[PDB]
Amino acid sequence: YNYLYRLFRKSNLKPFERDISTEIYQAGSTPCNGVKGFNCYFPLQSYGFQ
Amino acid sequence: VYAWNRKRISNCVADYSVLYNSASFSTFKCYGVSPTKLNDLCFTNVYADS
Amino acid sequence: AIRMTQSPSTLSASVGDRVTITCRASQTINSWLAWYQQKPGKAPKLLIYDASNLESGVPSRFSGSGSGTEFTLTISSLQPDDFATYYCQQYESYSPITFGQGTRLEIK
Amino acid sequence: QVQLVESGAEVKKPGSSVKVSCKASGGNFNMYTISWVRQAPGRGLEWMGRFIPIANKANYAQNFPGRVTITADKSTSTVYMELRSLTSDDTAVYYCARSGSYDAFDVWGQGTMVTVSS
Repeated sequence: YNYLYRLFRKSNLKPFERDISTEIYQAGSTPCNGVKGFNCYFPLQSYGFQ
Repeated sequence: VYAWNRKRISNCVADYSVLYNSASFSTFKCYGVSPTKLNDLCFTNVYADS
Repeated sequence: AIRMTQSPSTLSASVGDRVTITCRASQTINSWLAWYQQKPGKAPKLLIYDASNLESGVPSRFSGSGSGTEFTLTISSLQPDDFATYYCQQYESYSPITFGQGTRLEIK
Repeated sequence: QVQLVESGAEVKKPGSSVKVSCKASGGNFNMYTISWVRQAPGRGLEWMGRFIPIANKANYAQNFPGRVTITADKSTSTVYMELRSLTSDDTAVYYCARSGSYDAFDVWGQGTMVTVSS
């Protein structure tokens, strides 16, 4: 699980741009305030290679 | 569950955001498409297996 | 389940000498191997990771080498503070992680 | 400076169950995995299981089929490891280790002494 890919972002990356922000992505109207839950998703998702 | 009801939905406008922010749905896992992008796409048919 | 074997299990040496510890694996675990140091009554602390790197804060006298199936931990200048039990991890398969049998270093 | 604090010493009877805790303080809890390592007296370290916060999954050692069930509360960054069917051979210090950055147990908890006897 050391390899993580970003799954949610506001806008597509510009060419050759690194964004390593792990702030919770707000997918709904209600603010998340740094707490993941309903309409609040952690942007990074692991692969889990076996 | 062994006799799950299947309903075919077509020829209509689906407000997926309204359905999303309607109640306390314990799971909204969308595979193959982000939930927020659903209003930007068109589907030939929608099957509602309940 | 990958089995880890250490050699020697018990070793004795004096201050300032050279100490070599061999921890041999059963399967090819590439270079995924960590060396620890557990003084009695204390939680083990990381010394070597990836079988060659040095953990931050660890004295430079600790050096690790080896890859594949046989690895080696070597201390350039043994110190009185460096007498404890050293284990080797095999973080190449997480089902289950197997530590070493324990290499206790004693004052000669 | 990430610090891991566990629960107090636990004394149980054979055939019962125990559940220790590991409070993760500092850093990001959603990326580093917490692994439980036990050490019986007079014996080397032994690995029990791993909790994977990023994938919300829990793994257990092959030598412990169904004996270990690991859960955690991501809101409070506290990891709970449950061991079932305690016996006389399960008297060991149950450390929790953070396999951070390079998959190595860089940060170790203080360790709780779990004693199983009559």
